[PDB]
Amino acid sequence: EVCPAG
Amino acid sequence: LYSSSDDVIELTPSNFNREVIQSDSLWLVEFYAPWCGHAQRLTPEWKKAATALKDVVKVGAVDADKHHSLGGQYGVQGFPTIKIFGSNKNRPEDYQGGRTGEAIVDAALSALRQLVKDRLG
Ligand SMILES: [K+]
Ligand SMILES: [K+]
Repeated sequence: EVCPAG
Repeated sequence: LYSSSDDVIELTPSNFNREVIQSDSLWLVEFYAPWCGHAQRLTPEWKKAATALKDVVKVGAVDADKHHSLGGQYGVQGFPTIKIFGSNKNRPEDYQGGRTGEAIVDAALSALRQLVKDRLG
């Protein structure tokens, strides 16, 4: 449900 | 993802304290990155919520990829992250409900009921 931040 | 043609308020670090922190309004703020598939999916529902909530609840979005500082300030470790800013603008809670327009609006109204009932007491 989410894209990890960099 | 958003533009002047919608009711989503674009929130940069160059207006955040002003638009959000120093505001008596209930605020919903989406922290996103435009390359993130889960954030893209949410875009239409977010616009629908902002429009439904026009003049009732303020609805914002922060590109927390382009502005990672602000993203970091609120511990955003993923996109999209949705924060709700109630009475106390320094304890914004995280929304983990559905991502449909209706789910967002339902959460928005619940939080709003609380802000107003806080005002009353
Ligand atoms: K806009
Ligand atoms: K979005």
